[PDB]
Amino acid sequence: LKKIAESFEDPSSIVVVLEFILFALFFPTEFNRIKGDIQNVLLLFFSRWYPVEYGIFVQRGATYTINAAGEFEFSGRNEKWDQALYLSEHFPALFSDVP
Amino acid sequence: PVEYGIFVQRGATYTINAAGEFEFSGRNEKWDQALYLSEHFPALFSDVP
Amino acid sequence: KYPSKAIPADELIDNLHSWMRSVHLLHVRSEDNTLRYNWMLGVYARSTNYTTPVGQLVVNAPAILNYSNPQDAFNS
Amino acid sequence: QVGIPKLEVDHISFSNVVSMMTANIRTGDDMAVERVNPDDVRAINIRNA
Amino acid sequence: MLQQPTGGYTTLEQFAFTIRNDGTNATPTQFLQLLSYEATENELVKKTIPTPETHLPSARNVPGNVYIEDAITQALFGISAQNVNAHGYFSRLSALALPNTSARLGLDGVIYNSETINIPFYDPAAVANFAATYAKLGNASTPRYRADMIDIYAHVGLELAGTDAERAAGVMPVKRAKFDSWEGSLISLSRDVVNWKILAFLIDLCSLEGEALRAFKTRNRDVFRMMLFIMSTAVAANVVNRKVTKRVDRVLEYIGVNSMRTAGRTATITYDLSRHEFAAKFLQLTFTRWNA
Amino acid sequence: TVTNEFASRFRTIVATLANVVNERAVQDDMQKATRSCTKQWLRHLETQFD
Ligand SMILES: Nc1nc2c(ncn2[C@@H]2O[C@H](COP(=O)(O)OP(=O)(O)OP(=O)(O)O)[C@@H](O)[C@H]2O)c(=O)[nH]1
Repeated sequence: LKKIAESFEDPSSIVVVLEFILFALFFPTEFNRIKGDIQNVLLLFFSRWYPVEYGIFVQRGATYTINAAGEFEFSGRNEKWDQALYLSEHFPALFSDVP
Repeated sequence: PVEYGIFVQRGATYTINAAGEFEFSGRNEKWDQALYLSEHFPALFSDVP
Repeated sequence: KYPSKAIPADELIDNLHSWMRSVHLLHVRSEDNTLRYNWMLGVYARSTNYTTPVGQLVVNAPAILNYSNPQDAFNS
Repeated sequence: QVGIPKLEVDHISFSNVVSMMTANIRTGDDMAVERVNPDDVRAINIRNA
Repeated sequence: MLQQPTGGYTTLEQFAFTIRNDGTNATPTQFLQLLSYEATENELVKKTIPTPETHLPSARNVPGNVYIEDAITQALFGISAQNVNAHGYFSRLSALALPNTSARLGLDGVIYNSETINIPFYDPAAVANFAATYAKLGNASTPRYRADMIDIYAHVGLELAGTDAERAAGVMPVKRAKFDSWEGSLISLSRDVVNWKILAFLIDLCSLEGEALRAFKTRNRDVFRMMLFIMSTAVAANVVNRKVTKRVDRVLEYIGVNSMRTAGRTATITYDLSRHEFAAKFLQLTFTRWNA
Repeated sequence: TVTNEFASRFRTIVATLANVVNERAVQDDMQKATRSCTKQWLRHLETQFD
């Protein structure tokens, strides 16, 4: 991802989030390739707009790794996601879709 | 300044509840006209003692 | 105002009373009996007038001040 | 047996391994970046770090 | 592949550990003989070591062959190493932790992703044992998993300076180690240890079991103590020399007390903060294996 | 013949987001303004997309 420097103070900052959503729609494949690096912007979003939910979400784990039997196992540990992880077993946790 | 402190501790605005009681924000915020169409009211004009 | 002699109880009571009326701590009341309100961070955020990042975090999401487990009050 | 370190003794050795960097390394080169200034000065926070 | 003997890999003459001393290749034990101790008023009392975490850090997709041995030995006794946690290639040890992995830990101390011709390597089962603990060196840096860098050193003291009685008691006076010494002795010792093939010692410490393991612990106690000595010099508050009738005695004070000091000095190899967390994690793991 | 499943999807997306911006607490008056303007611009993007 070409890095965005958004800090998400103004409501207008929602634009960047929408720009991701549209990108997730028009181009699901490429989005799936850059999704962790976009997760890094989404975390600065959630921490400013939903600090409580962000606290709980991150406390579960910033990332996960599916195993045999297909169950997810969240890291329990907040950390920035490098693209160096895309080839790894790790997944960005925002996209687990696990309630 | 004293009465103002006491006033604005109650809140800079309020909203009517579905039960019709007033509910003041408790926050000191500057008003904008974006709030005119909102649930919010300026608290100066509540006429609540 | 009283350099040499005790502040009369009338004036002390009335002044402390009106100043006490002026204070108000951001909070969200809740039904669960397990909650406690993080008085430290609440009054601290109030004192800085909600400018420091803890103050912002509190003025935006007052419910963050409620805590069941005492430690998680700050971890949040 | 491990070999005797060369600096440990008084003889002069005239053939020696030297580590060195291939063209792929390079050091001391100026490197380029993208600075991105904060969107608003008033949105910056200093304390509590 | 090298088959592991009835004893450890350390039984082989190929893996002998020998610091240079007095113009010869001294075994570490006959250097430890030179050591003497000035007891002081303080007491070291060893607390139980916390159990190392179950978690084994992910060995992230690295295409290349990591030189794990060199990294461990330089984070441990290196004269210039720093930011040992920054790259985080110690996690790579975890690739060996899986059953039936194609990875091999070579005698060179490299972790090949694939078995390869003309490169001898350790038996994969024993290496899986060794990785099953020492992959956790990969989380020496992560906040959830750092070792105590203060308490563990009391254990170091006991295993180094301790008499058999003080050792069985679990509590010894803080001691000031010393030895008649040559110029630049601590740097020469540490460089002579950085050359050691310590993975042999580690793999045998993890793989061997039963009486065969116990004979290892006695036979290689002095080796362990030598590594311990280099670490303890790395954390000693000061390393004075004493003149005494045209003979100089190096004196490090104190054994078993981490001073946390990070500023460099000519006398001994120095820990950055990262090397403090590294060595402390390494000690947690290595002692946790050592006592059983 | 008339409804587009894609555009309707985007409609629920901008509706969700409009609720998000609406629920946003703000303190500065200008932020209070850009809140409602953000809401209008979303509601216009919806029609572009349609
Ligand atoms: N600003 C602020 N400080 C607090 C609050 N509660 C405790 N402290 C401070 O926290 C410090 C340590 O807290 P404690 O361990 O509970 O109490 P203490 O160290 O024995 O100190 P004191 O009880 O105040 O004499 C004290 O110096 C208090 O001043 C609070 O609600 N707001």
